Amino acid sequence: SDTPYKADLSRVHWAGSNSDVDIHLEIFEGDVDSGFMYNSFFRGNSSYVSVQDQ
Amino acid sequence: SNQARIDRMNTVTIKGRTPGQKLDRESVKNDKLVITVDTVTYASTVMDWQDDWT
Repeated sequence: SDTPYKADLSRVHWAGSNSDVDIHLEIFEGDVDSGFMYNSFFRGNSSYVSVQDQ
Repeated sequence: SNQARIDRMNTVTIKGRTPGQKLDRESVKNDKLVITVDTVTYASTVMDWQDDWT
């Protein structure tokens, strides 16, 4: 239930006297969560009149 | 600069003399004229985008 080399392992990003402290780096790839999107259904078809600048 | 200068001067006088008398001598006088600019004149007008769009 146990293998040799167990007390002599080298652990790269584990620090401390006995290599217990984690020092690893976080990996980020852009994804962000802010809130659900919404699509309007009245805007698609209706009566429209343009008054801009008159 | 903000100043300009001009010079001014006086004239002489005629006198009379007879034998044995000394000749009098008269000193001309000087001054100056200076003009300065201090005040700005302007006209300004402002409008709002909400009123511009209509």
